[PDB]
Amino acid sequence: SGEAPNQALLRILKETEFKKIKVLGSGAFGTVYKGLWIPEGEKVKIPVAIKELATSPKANKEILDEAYVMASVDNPHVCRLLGICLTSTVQLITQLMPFGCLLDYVREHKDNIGSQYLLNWCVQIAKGMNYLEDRRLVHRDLAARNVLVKTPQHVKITDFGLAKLLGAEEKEYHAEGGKVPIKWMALESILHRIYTHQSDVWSYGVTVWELMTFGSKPYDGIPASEISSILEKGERLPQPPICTIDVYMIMVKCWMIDADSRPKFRELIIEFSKMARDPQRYLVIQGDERMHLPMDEEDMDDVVDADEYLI
Ligand SMILES: *CCC(=O)N1CC[C@H](n2cc(-c3ncnc4cc(OC)c(OC)cc34)c(-c3cccc(OC)c3)n2)C1
Repeated sequence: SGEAPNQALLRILKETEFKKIKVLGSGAFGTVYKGLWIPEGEKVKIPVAIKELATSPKANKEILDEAYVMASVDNPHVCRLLGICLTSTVQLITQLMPFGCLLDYVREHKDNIGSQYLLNWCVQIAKGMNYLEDRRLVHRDLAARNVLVKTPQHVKITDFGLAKLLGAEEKEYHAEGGKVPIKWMALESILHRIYTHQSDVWSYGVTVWELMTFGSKPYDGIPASEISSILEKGERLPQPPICTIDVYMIMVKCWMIDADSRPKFRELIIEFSKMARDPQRYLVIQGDERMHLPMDEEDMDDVVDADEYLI
């Protein structure tokens, strides 16, 4: 057959099964809460995040599309849907990520993030994105705000509100309209509404730059209108102060014009894993050693553990 059957299970949760405890956020999406989910008949309590909206027919369709994608993913670096609650306003239930988004975590802990953390997050994001490539899914919205922090040692990719799955032979995705985040998009996406896994790599590059700059806004002050122009000339984001040319060289490769010349997510896992084995050699951070967030063979330079070598 053309493609494999998606036998994932969509779990439906009774409103009684979970207790809403506090409001976490409220924005463009709607309203996210912190809660606890006690599966009936079990002696278990699960810290969860709940998303509800305001009832529009197109709004529910978008929520259910995100639910379809989140329910089909199973990876340590991807957020998974626990279930949906079908009350008058539909509720999505995910695992609580206590530390919130990575963009607000780097901004808040700017003077306590060591090179070992930055490089470990780059590896973890590349692992989640590579798993999404294996599952023929193109995210289309990879950014530091769409990466959650379970613990400072473990992050996961979220926000499947724009993600499109690809058919076994379909290699590109031809979008038509909608509010798209311009400062993270590949040049093909801006000019021709084309999205591949290689356009995700471009957004991975911008995400890494956001982390290396501790939350700086890309192309700050410059409007979306002339951002396409700047990229066409040959201008890219500047080299973050803490970055050695090795780290910045990888970012610049993510931003090539030829999508096929950009690195693959499996290559990004290898490169950043090598760097995480000697972090102070690739990121120069003011007081790198005194920071805390809550060899038998000859040349150990290109040594990579098999768990990071994926084909
Ligand atoms: C900085 C990022 C941000 O504000 N976002 C809001 C919309 C996006 N998002 C985040 C979550 C979410 N998921 C899990 N745990 C969270 C914990 C938080 O604080 C402790 C938190 O604070 C805002 C957000 C968390 C969700 C989300 C929640 C439930 C379901 C669902 O999708 C089906 C997504 N969305 C990033």
